[PDB]
Amino acid sequence: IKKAMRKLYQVKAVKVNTLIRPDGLKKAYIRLSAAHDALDTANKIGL
Amino acid sequence: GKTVLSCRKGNGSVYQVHGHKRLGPAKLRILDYAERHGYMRGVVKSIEHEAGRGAALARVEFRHPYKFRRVKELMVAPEGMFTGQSVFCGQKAPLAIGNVLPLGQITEGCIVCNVEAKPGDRGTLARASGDYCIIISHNHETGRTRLKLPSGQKKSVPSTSRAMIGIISGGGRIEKPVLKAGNSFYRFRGKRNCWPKVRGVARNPVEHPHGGGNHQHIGHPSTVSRHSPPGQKVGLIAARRTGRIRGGKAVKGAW
Amino acid sequence: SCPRVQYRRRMHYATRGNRMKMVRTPGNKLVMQKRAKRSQGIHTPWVLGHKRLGGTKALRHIDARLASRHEKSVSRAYGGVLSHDQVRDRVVRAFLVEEQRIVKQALKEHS
Amino acid sequence: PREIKTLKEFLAICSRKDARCVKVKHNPSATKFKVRCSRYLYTLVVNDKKKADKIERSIHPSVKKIAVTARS
Amino acid sequence: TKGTTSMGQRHGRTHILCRRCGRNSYHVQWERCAACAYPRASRRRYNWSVKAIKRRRTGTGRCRYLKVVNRRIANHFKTPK
Amino acid sequence: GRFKPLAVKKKYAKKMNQNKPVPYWIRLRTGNRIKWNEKRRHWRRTKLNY
RNA sequence: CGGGGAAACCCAGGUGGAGGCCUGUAGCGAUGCUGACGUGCAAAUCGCUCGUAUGAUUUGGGUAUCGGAGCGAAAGACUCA
RNA sequence: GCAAAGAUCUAACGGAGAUAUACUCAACAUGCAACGUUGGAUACUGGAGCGGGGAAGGAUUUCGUGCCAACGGCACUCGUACACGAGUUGUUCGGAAACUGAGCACAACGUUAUAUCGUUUUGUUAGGAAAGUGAAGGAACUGAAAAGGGGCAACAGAGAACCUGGGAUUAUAUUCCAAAAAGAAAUUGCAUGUGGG
RNA sequence: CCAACUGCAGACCGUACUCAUCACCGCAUCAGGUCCCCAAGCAUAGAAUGCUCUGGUACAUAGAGAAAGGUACACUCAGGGAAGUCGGCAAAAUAGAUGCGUAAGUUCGCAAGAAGCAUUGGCUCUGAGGGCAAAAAUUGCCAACUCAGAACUGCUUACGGCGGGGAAUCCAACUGUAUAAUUAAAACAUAGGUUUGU
RNA sequence: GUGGUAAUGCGGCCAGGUAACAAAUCAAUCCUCCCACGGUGAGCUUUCUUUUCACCAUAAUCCACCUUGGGCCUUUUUACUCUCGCGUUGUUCGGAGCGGGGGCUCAAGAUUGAAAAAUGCAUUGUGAGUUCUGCGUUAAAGCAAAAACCUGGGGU
RNA sequence: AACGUGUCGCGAUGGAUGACUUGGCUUCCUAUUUCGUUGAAGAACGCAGUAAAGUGCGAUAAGUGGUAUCAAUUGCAGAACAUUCAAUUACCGAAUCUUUGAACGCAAACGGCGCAUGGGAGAAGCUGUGUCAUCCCCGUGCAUGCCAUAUUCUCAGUGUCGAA
Ligand SMILES: [K+]
Ligand SMILES: [K+]
Ligand SMILES: [K+]
Ligand SMILES: [Mg+2]
Ligand SMILES: [Mg+2]
Ligand SMILES: [Mg+2]
Ligand SMILES: [Mg+2]
Ligand SMILES: [Mg+2]
Ligand SMILES: [Mg+2]
Ligand SMILES: [Mg+2]
Ligand SMILES: [Mg+2]
Ligand SMILES: [Mg+2]
Ligand SMILES: [Mg+2]
Ligand SMILES: [Mg+2]
Ligand SMILES: [Mg+2]
Ligand SMILES: [Mg+2]
Ligand SMILES: [Mg+2]
Ligand SMILES: [Mg+2]
Ligand SMILES: [Mg+2]
Ligand SMILES: [Mg+2]
Ligand SMILES: [Mg+2]
Ligand SMILES: [Mg+2]
Ligand SMILES: [Mg+2]
Ligand SMILES: [Mg+2]
Ligand SMILES: [Mg+2]
Ligand SMILES: [Mg+2]
Ligand SMILES: [Mg+2]
Ligand SMILES: [Mg+2]
Ligand SMILES: [Mg+2]
Ligand SMILES: [Mg+2]
Ligand SMILES: [Mg+2]
Ligand SMILES: [Mg+2]
Ligand SMILES: [Mg+2]
Ligand SMILES: [Mg+2]
Ligand SMILES: [Mg+2]
Ligand SMILES: [Mg+2]
Ligand SMILES: [Mg+2]
Ligand SMILES: [Mg+2]
Ligand SMILES: [Mg+2]
Ligand SMILES: [Mg+2]
Ligand SMILES: [Mg+2]
Ligand SMILES: [Mg+2]
Ligand SMILES: [Mg+2]
Ligand SMILES: [Mg+2]
Ligand SMILES: [Mg+2]
Ligand code: NA
Ligand code: NA
Ligand code: NA
Ligand code: NA
Ligand code: NA
Ligand code: NA
Ligand code: NA
Repeated sequence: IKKAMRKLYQVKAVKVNTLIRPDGLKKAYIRLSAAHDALDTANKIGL
Repeated sequence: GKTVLSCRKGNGSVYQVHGHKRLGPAKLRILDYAERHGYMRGVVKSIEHEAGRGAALARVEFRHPYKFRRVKELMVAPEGMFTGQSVFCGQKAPLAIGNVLPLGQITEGCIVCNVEAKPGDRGTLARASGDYCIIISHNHETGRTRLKLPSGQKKSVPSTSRAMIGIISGGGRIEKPVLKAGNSFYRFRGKRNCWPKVRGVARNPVEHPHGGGNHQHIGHPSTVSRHSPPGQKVGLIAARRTGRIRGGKAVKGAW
Repeated sequence: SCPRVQYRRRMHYATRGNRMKMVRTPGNKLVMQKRAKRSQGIHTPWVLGHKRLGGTKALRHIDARLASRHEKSVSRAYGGVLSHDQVRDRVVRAFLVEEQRIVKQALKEHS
Repeated sequence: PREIKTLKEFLAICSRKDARCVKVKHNPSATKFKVRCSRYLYTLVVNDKKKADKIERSIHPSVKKIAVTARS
Repeated sequence: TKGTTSMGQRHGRTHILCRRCGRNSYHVQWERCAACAYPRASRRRYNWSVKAIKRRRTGTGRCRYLKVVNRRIANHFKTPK
Repeated sequence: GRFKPLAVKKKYAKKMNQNKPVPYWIRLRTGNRIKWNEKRRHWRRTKLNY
């Protein structure tokens, strides 16, 4: 997941927390490094 | 009818040995070359109790004959075996308590235990606490030794069979009254599931030949044939005689 | 308003390996903390008496691995395995028994 | 946490590249110089106000001094 | 007392889900399935219950490969020129 | 309780995902015969026992 | 440890905490009311009363032995009402 | 008949759930009975708890908003109901990677018309040749000695490097917190320097 | 060479909630059943029992309300005191602690709490039972409760909780076990004794 | 490699050790309760009440190093000469080395400081409980094992 | 008188009857008609703009390719080669085909763990670039038995011979 974050959004994932939801999907909490802003990345993502 | 209890035990099932805390089989050394031509010198390292056995056990340390290594033997300890004692086993070992010698090298009238019925048996005769054999005579032609077993029978074995000098430790155990059902419970805890005992006449006729009646009674003679099938062979099995033994107690067993 | 505590690690049985101590935190809370198991410490051989050895610590697994070597032995021969008295016994025995053997061999040769 | 008891050892610690920052605590009686290295927080405690004042200056610029206070 | 109270006494489970057939017939202690006899290589099949056989036989699933090869047989394994 | 094998958790997840009512536009369709899910499950009525 | 005693031994007072020992919780049972209820709270429960409560004790989990069979301190008891 | 487990009262607010009217009639004698919340009062549980956490079992019942057709054997504005939308974050906690136990039984062999049978830990499979690589020596190719094949079985035994603070949630937290990491540690695996005697 | 740093990297699954007078089993939100941890104050021997701070709760269909007749983890009753009844069934009774005292029988352990007699409140005091320090057989300071004994003064005998006792006969030695759901016994077991096979 | 008379201090293979084990007694660590004193807030206040209630906290991980108990060394060892001595609540112990003096060591705790006030909420002494730990009787009952890890004996 | 009876008209409750049948049952026939280690049957989990079940399909997932056919599908939405590039249908040669299962690297209430071999990604250092330890991801092979075989592979036997 860290590698794919780098490859898809050109951003550094400093920490990935994961869980499998009770509906069966895996959710990832991804903290970016302080060199990157989560809001700007979310905007480029369209979030 | 249903399966008699004495026939149910043959299945194994819940009636097997309670061996979990047992230290292992107690044996003499392997009858190897060093014991056939010379002697091996050992040191008693510990005297230990094991669940289900009256006699004490000895851990005896020998050197390996062919490798740089130590070999630990587990033996039934004769009375008097102490920690730090040297134990000599073999053809040329001296005559002393705890030493293991071939029966042909042991003087007549000597008291021995842990006796090999066959050479290399590692001990099968006179092992219960307090028990021993007496060497009656040697036949240097046939190479056989005649001995008196604890049961009172006299048996001959090859003079190459090994024996330990002395009597098995722990003697006198059956002299103390048990006094309590709980003490019997703890005694059989380390052996097997065979207690308490329910009399056959207290059972119902479905599960035992002695069962049933409007009084508790065996309605037929309790002496049964040697040829009785399992399930019928209960009671006094192929008894030569019954009743209170008067005068000399005859040696039991076969002729 | 006296407090009552809860198991905080997922094991909720009071075994010798799950002993707990009551701890008051700087936030003024009473919590449970796991008490480490202790090792009985380095001993002489059980067949020789099973006595604690002087100069050796009672270190359990990880602390034994990461501790310095002299924490677990002494500079005398057999240090960490045998006491001083057992060492003296073995030294005197080795010397005396070899002396007896050479004396008897000299006797056999002279005969 | 590790305590450093000599100014020379304190300066050796502060000279490390591992020294991320220097936090300075003014206690009513003493002053505490805490250096945040990679593994350990190293503390020198000084009882002179003037010695502490001289230390709060002349520290390298590459690492930063932090005046620790109560925060919101 | 047998009955209601002893219904309260029943803890655990004799069976869990079987990896092979999915029927909740896998005996936990014996480690074998009461419905399909897993892990024995062949399945359970008894003629005294034709109904169970008709429940489990070929055609009660989706026959995902069987349909394709049946079509290929019906078309005589036709191939492009 | 806390413990479950992931496979059991996935089966329970699929059962949760299935415990939904019928969309109404399904009832508006031309040959429609469905109006209620009829396989709805309440945790108190019937057990899955995974 | 104190007193007697020729000796063997005897008479006290303290210590110590043994026991399938007693009273009594929890626990494990179930004697009587032939009580309640008896289309019940319940296809065996409720109340009071009662047995035992360091042991042949009680209990979780795991594991082993079954239908012409298993298991049974034996009641033809128990083997998912 | 809906009677064990003592119990509710009062005001205000909310609510369609009211102070609901033909003539006469001031209000009683013509809209009763019941609700949820907050405050106050009264009581009970009484730490072997209608307390706070776990296993088994259950599997969304958790949380927020909304809604009262059916269900909650009376009632409801309320709900473990129903609808919509959410929620479970770990180098260190539990498991597994990775222990042995009572035991199990793949292989092997034997038996059986039939393997869907038996043996298989009393150091230990099998008439039984079940070891495949430390080294070297001129980068992966070759090979000594080492007796008894491969697994499984403990979420309370063995084992296991983290713990306080938070103004940090609607619901998770020894799991989240961001350079003053609130912060303080411990511990693996590789690499880089300093120094060594 | 490798022992202190330092640099980077620390994968997988579980994690909501519940664990029960409504979340499990008993067709059900059923007075039945279901393992573990933490466990406060006063009375008191106390995890008995009663009440209480913290936490929790007012959820169990309710209102009105002296018929008979019921059920009760509710009482009382003149005189008599088992005459009732198959049978003292049920109920009543005894009661804590302390001192004194205690028969037959006996495997010498017991029987035994045998049986019985007496006393315990409240106040105000007195005595005894210690630790630390600098004929120390004394000099200071100090803490925890108990036991005993007086004077005075009360009783309407007054919370809870808490054995009735004795003389004999039958049976089984004893503690245990046992017909889940009509039988707990004298039945089974038991230690002890004897026999049999080897 | 190295120091101390010593107890012991410091920088392939083989054999032991930890893991590793029933009970009671008596002391007990944290922790809980109580009491004393002193702060902070609240409550009662017709009348009393120097009062009643609440709170006064310090995690892991490190550094340094004032008792209890166990094992041991060295030294005095006419120590036990006809009532030997030491010690437990308790069943003991001693020329196979008691007791005294001086040391070595282990286990529990103390004390100092770093963490740490920058956090938390609106304080420093005693008495009772409490099994972490220390102290290394029933038995014809004597109360698991292995991985992993530790140390030595030999050899490089 | 009030309950209560009778009869008739009209209502309710309740779903019989009749007509309707894309179903069942039974009989007959035609064939280049009979699955799977090239991994079946069966289990499991997913896939639509909207999608619980069912159907269909498999990360190419209510479907890709092809040949015909010719203007839809349709609850809404969305799309808009027509001389055939259609979310049309029909058929079929090309493809795809998750976790399993005889299931076969070892296990399994574990989306677990290996050996060999090919790859991928890759921080810090090195000249943005390449390179890359540990860690991580993917492909392939690896059960047991049996048969054949080795351009003639490597061995064992106090089995039988035999060197020169
Ligand atoms: K059910
Ligand atoms: K009344
Ligand atoms: K009354
Ligand atoms: Mg996680
Ligand atoms: Mg056996
Ligand atoms: Mg009978
Ligand atoms: Mg018969
Ligand atoms: Mg008879
Ligand atoms: Mg009789
Ligand atoms: Mg008779
Ligand atoms: Mg489940
Ligand atoms: Mg008793
Ligand atoms: Mg009755
Ligand atoms: Mg009968
Ligand atoms: Mg009525
Ligand atoms: Mg109350
Ligand atoms: Mg509770
Ligand atoms: Mg209702
Ligand atoms: Mg719902
Ligand atoms: Mg085994
Ligand atoms: Mg395992
Ligand atoms: Mg863990
Ligand atoms: Mg939770
Ligand atoms: Mg609970
Ligand atoms: Mg109490
Ligand atoms: Mg109580
Ligand atoms: Mg209720
Ligand atoms: Mg009710
Ligand atoms: Mg009267
Ligand atoms: Mg009267
Ligand atoms: Mg009469
Ligand atoms: Mg009469
Ligand atoms: Mg009575
Ligand atoms: Mg008498
Ligand atoms: Mg009497
Ligand atoms: Mg009396
Ligand atoms: Mg009896
Ligand atoms: Mg009897
Ligand atoms: Mg008798
Ligand atoms: Mg008893
Ligand atoms: Mg009895
Ligand atoms: Mg009965
Ligand atoms: Mg009997
Ligand atoms: Mg669907
Ligand atoms: Mg297989
Ligand atoms: Na007969
Ligand atoms: Na078959
Ligand atoms: Na649970
Ligand atoms: Na009493
Ligand atoms: Na009523
Ligand atoms: Na949802
Ligand atoms: Na209930």
